[PDB]
Amino acid sequence: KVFGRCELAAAMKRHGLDNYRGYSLGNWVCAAKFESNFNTQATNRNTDGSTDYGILQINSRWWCNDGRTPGSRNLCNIPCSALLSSDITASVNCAKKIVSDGNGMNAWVAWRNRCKGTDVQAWIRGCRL
Ligand SMILES: [Cl-]
Repeated sequence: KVFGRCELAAAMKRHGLDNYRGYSLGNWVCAAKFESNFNTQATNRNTDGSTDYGILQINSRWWCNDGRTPGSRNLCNIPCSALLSSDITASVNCAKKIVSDGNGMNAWVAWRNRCKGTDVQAWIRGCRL
């Protein structure tokens, strides 16, 4: 499913991402826009052979199992396909583990290069939250 901007903001708020580990909602909406264009079904293969899945592009080397990433962990204990659902619960729950790992939202390259240090509240302006 392709979310609208405010529809995803509201879904993220309901699943407890707003100010999670100090990152306001706009940071999460900006990261999803630039990682997946708000498409839950987005995938992209990396040179190391791992793949990134779903609205927040969560990687199979560490976080999920896709059966084709040798030596990977599965720290979120889920098949990577669960991250492609129209229900973002599994992606949110795994993103809370990633953001708690030490580097905060710098784990998401698009957030660090396109959202960090910008006016991220713009991403939630206008929405009924
Ligand atoms: Cl980037």
